[PDB]
Amino acid sequence: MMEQVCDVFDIYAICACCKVESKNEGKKNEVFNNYTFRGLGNKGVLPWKCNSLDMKYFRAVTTYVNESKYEKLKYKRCKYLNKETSKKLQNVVVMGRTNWESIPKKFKPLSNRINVILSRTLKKEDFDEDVYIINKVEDLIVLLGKLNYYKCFIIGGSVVYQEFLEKKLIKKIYFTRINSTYECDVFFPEINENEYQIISVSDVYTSNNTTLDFIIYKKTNNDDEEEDDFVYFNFNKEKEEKNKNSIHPNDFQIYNSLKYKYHPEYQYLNIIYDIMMNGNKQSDRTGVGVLSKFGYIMKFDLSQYFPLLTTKKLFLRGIIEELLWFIRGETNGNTLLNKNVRIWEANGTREFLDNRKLFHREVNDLGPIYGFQWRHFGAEYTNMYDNYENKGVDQLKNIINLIKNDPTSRRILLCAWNVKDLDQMALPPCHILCQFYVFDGKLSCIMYQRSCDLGLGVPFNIASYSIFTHMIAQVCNLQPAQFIHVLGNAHVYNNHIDSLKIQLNRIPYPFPTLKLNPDIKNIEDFTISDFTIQNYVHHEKISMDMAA
Amino acid sequence: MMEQVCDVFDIYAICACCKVESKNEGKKNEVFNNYTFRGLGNKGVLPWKCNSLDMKYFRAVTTYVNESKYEKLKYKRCKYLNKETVKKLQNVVVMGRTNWESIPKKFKPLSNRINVILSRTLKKEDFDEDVYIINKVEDLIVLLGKLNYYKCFIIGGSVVYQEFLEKKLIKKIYFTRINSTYECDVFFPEINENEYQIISVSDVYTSNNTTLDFIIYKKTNNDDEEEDDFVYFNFNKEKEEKNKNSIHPNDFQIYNSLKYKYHPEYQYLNIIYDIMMNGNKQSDRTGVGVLSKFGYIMKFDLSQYFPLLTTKKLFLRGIIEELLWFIRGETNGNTLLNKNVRIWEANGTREFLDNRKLFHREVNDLGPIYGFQWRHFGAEYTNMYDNYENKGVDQLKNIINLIKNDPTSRRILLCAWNVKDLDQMALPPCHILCQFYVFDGKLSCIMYQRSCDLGLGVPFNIASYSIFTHMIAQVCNLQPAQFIHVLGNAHVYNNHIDSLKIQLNRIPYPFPTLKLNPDIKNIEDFTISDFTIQNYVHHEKISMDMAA
Ligand SMILES: NC(=O)C1=CN([C@@H]2O[C@H](COP(=O)(O)OP(=O)(O)OC[C@H]3O[C@@H](n4cnc5c(N)ncnc54)[C@H](OP(=O)(O)O)[C@@H]3O)[C@@H](O)[C@H]2O)C=CC1
Ligand SMILES: NC(=O)C1=CN([C@@H]2O[C@H](COP(=O)(O)OP(=O)(O)OC[C@H]3O[C@@H](n4cnc5c(N)ncnc54)[C@H](OP(=O)(O)O)[C@@H]3O)[C@@H](O)[C@H]2O)C=CC1
Ligand SMILES: COc1cc(Cc2cnc(N)nc2N)cc(OC)c1OC
Ligand SMILES: COc1cc(Cc2cnc(N)nc2N)cc(OC)c1OC
Ligand SMILES: O=c1ccn([C@H]2C[C@H](O)[C@@H](COP(=O)(O)O)O2)c(=O)[nH]1
Ligand SMILES: O=c1ccn([C@H]2C[C@H](O)[C@@H](COP(=O)(O)O)O2)c(=O)[nH]1
Repeated sequence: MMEQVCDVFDIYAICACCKVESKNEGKKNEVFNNYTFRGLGNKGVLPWKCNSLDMKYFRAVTTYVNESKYEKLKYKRCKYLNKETSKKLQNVVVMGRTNWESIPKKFKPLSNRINVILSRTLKKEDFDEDVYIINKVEDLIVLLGKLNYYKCFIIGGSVVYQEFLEKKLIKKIYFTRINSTYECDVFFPEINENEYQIISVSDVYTSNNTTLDFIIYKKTNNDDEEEDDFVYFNFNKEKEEKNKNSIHPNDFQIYNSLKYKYHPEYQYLNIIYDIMMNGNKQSDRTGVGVLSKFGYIMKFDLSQYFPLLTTKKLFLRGIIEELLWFIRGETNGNTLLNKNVRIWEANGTREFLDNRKLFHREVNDLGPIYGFQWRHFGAEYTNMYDNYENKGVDQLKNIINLIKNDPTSRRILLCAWNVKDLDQMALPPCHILCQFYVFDGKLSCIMYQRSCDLGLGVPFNIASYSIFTHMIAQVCNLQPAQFIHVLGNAHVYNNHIDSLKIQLNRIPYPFPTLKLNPDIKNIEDFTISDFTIQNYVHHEKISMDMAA
Repeated sequence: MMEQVCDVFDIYAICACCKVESKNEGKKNEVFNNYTFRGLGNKGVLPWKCNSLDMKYFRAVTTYVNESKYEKLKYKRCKYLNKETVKKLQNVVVMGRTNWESIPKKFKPLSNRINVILSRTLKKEDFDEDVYIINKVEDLIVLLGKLNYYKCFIIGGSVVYQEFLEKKLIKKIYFTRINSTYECDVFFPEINENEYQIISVSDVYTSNNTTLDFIIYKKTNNDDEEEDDFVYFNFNKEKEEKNKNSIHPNDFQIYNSLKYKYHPEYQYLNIIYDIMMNGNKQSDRTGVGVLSKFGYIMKFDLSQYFPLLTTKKLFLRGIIEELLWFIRGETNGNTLLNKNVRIWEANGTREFLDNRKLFHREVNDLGPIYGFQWRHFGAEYTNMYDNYENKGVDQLKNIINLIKNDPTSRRILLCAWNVKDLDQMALPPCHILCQFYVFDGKLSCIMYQRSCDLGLGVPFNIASYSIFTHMIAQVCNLQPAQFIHVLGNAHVYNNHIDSLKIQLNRIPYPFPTLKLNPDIKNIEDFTISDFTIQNYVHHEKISMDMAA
């Protein structure tokens, strides 16, 4: 409706923001929000000196025009200033003198753009380079009114942002989240949850030893016969989504208001959306009640990020201890309970072993599960205390030796589904197999999962099998490529829906990175201390069962 | 500069065509083309009588209008026709008199459509109904230049379709391929490969005991600041696909010209494309050589069709014989060789077994492969001839019991990959496992394939596990729903590229159906003659190695 100057003159802002090096007062119990990324500068330069990929983005966003689109904009513009009217078409960039003087010399003036400097102290006079000056903010709307520009971009710094934001002159913010912590003296202003709303989250990337992503904030309110062919080919599609009334999508205003959902966490989130909306109502094993669907695939680029969900808090100590426990060959539930890892406690009780008909199994003797099948597949299992040295097939050695000696084998599979020993296990494995693939000094891993609890379980599963990939890759002197997660029976407990709905409306943060201690070169030689998650920025912990 | 009458007045053709009961004298092996589908009428009615879904398509297309797109169409019609001006908007349908009389009284005149009838024999006075009688094709274009209408549909019959193409007054043909054979007396005119081309192929469907799909012929030749965010987001891609120049897109002229590739065969065809364009070049030692990628999922709706590739010829006797062999628990190659099925011949050789270090293994004794594992997993393998009675886990009987008695179990897997036995097998299994899923008395099957020969092996693999799905579904008194194919290591052999390029440019035919003998109530009691593929319409056989 009507039109503010921001809409009319197509004036956007572009920035790139750090986390700040505060003296945290014995509180690794840290809360994170949109204001977490503000850091703009330090001693008159960027706090990270150079981020090569952001520098690529910033250029491509400021140096892009479509001539085609210009016609419409020249109308709506000229008709409003009430004055109705070869080089090339170009974008404007607006910068504070301080920012101008903090840009290196080689970049000045910014190629194929219309460089403008807001300054009161200096004037066209003082600048030995091809520019325009101005000494107030109203003076820019004027320079815009006259010139041949496709879009105008506010490229900082803080002072210039704060005032342009105050008088709501900016239509969108193209905002780079640099997901590391540096020293900062200057800061981006507290963006107003009311006035501006994220509408788009890019992919996550690694550049110069840090992950980063690109989001878009939007200002608040208040062939054609080939398109018909689409409608005809969609003629048999059911009228509305099956559990529409049942889940009520109008609740996910934010999830649905996003245009571009290119953050990899959306791979998980969209499966949760898909199941809630089109999932089959099933009720048994307990009468507990699930929405279920069959056969999904998620791919994470471990070279660019560690995919630890950011739409809730996750803890990995337990997940890692469990991984190290499989690797040692162990089936002894006590080892994990002494480290207060209680993943397997429920499946070791006398009651649970008795329902599972294992009347002759010691409590917490989980039987021939992951660890035993990894290092001794085929061996007759006895009890958790037996050393099975040299008995059965050590698949874990075998697949590590296949990667090193025969990277191009298509038989690098690690299988926990021993059909002979299923009934002897406390619980047959949810995680059926990993298969590996080596290209050009790079390791990908497929994990097939028969049964996927999506609100409690798969989030941990992603992390486990991502960590395991790294461990394998390092041990075989390879770079990790993709973790590919194949979901079989994929289900949401009805108990989880209220919490997953809260979750779906949270905008993921840039993912963290995993640092393995590089000295560890045998799969058996990892210690809990060898693992570090770095720069994990996350929303509040969610109880998935909202019970009390 | 000419503007076409068919573009200006938006004149379209819609039809439904079956195969003709033509005298196929010594043609049991017969050649198939787009004219295989040409049957329109028999004795003044449709050769198939009712097809519910053809009817639902026809109604949707011939009624559907869009008001926004009228303002432009009126402007264009007025311009061409000299004019300028400016209740509920409709399409015109144009039938011949025989067609009109062929249509049941309960459908006439056609709802929410302007009905035009061509006739000399009959004048306006011989009708009671709300229709326009015209007596020549020129009187239509007169009437179209007077009326408000969205689009004009020629709905037959044969004489009407004929003259409208004689005069190139048809912009596109919406053609329903009814994949069944019927007595016909009236035929659609042979479409001229030069004047018209297929730009779109829909999903395949089952209705009234036939498969059918929808194809579109086209006449041949002679906030958008939110479309800007899309370009910003794709700022970091390559200038090419890895081996783009290596293969050349301009070779897939037909494949790339199609707009909507909604036929399920494209799931297979599109993976071939993705591997050819983005595949990694690898060597299986000694320089055998492949393009590989990792982790793809295809899904086929067995309730709607049987997915036997139609873009080359496939025989299924061998494949069914192999599967019966598996089910009996056999490991004996000779049983197949005596049935003239050579699938396992190469793998059963003295040279081949000796190369797998199986020096104590009789010729054509393939050892503990699928058959042995499905019925005896865990038993120590002796030889081909040992009846391994009540030994190992019979996981086939176990999964058939889970399905009929615990249908919501997430533990209904059938595993071939017995790690103990791998080195004793002629070949580790390519097909790792099947998982099943029951909902609302319908059965779906995932199978995970570690190594996938896209040109030669996969087409047969899709058939094998699609038939197995039907077999299990029947024996457990369920409907077949989905066969879901999870590709691990997906590779095209360099030998296969020339042939696949040919296959990629062939347009699929509607898939055939599969009928099982309904009497068989145990998985053990199936025989070759209990299996019949109805209506396999396919392109010429292709040899993938064009070698000599
Ligand atoms: N990562 C990022 O996105 C960005 C990083 N930066 C960081 O920003 C820092 C500098 O920013 P900051 O110190 O806030 O300064 P600014 O770049 O915002 O410039 C401030 C100066 O601009 C002039 N000015 C501001 N408002 C007006 C006005 N309304 N009319 C006229 N002149 C005006 C004045 O200069 P004068 O007194 O001469 O008139 C003022 O002192 C650098 O260290 C750099 O690292 C900079 C841009 C973006
Ligand atoms: N499967 C499908 O998509 C379709 C099926 N059909 C089937 O096709 C059959 C009918 O086909 P067909 O026999 O070719 O009949 P048509 O529907 O083509 O009717 C032909 C008759 O229409 C009139 N007519 C046609 N063109 C003209 C013209 N230019 N000027 C004046 N009158 C004209 C004449 O009727 P008159 O004798 O009164 O002068 C002519 O004999 C039926 O069996 C029907 O079931 C029909 C439509 C489509
Ligand atoms: C092109 O070089 C620079 C650009 C910027 C501004 C800037 C940089 N990145 C992003 N995303 N937005 C911005 N507004 C700031 C700079 O340092 C102060 C630069 O020099 C290193
Ligand atoms: C809606 O009823 C009928 C429609 C048609 C024409 C027709 C039907 N289907 C398609 N795909 N194209 C057509 N032109 C033909 C008919 O029978 C001769 C009908 O009566 C059942
Ligand atoms: O890592 C794990 C372990 C367990 N589960 C869940 C999936 C199912 O909800 C349940 C397995 O029970 P069955 O599928 O065997 O019935 O545990 C997971 O999602 N991830
Ligand atoms: O039903 C079958 C049998 C074999 N293969 C192919 C896949 C590989 O090209 C090859 C097996 O090679 P390895 O995976 O054993 O390395 O056989 C199939 O695609 N389908």
